[PDB]
Amino acid sequence: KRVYYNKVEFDETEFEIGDDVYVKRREDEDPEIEDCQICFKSDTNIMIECDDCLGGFHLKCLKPPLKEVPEGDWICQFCEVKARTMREKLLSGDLWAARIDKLWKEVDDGVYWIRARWYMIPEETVSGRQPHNLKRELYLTNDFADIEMECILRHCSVKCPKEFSKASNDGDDVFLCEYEYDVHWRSFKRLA
Amino acid sequence: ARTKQTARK
Ligand SMILES: [Zn+2]
Ligand SMILES: [Zn+2]
Repeated sequence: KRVYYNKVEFDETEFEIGDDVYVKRREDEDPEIEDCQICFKSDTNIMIECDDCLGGFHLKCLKPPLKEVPEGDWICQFCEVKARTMREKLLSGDLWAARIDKLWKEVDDGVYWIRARWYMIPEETVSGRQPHNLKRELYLTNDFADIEMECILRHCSVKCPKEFSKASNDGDDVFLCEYEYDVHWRSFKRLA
Repeated sequence: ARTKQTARK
């Protein structure tokens, strides 16, 4: 009744067991480039991301303007004082992210499916975000579901702690996951 | 600090 695959080409995109993807479930624009929160004008000048609000800021537009991308921690002036991307939607709980556990073709109708293992944002755990959390941090739950591959939006990239900081230039779809979160026991375990 | 992309991966 099912034919399982290690990998599947779906709509000219290769999906493989262990891949991480954005998902729009049945029961529930995608801009490449974000605006600077200061000038709102397109530019070749390098744009950095605030650790807190995740807004974009041209280096040359900061006060005082920066020449280089700051190494390590950085927040913008607004967080100092105290259309949406797919990542923005995920982190606001308006779409899902999952790791691909299985892929198969349903024999009865030829439809392709995955077994999704859901990620969860800290806000959606009953105890919520903690001070030590990062804004791009996800937990990998022990919740699973059968989802049609048609419901997959596109890949995201979920990094273990050892590889997260080195992915600082890898774009908007990069997330951190260190822990498995059991939703029933409300407990954490290292993926490591 | 992370950078903002100029194009999708
Ligand atoms: Zn600007
Ligand atoms: Zn900010």
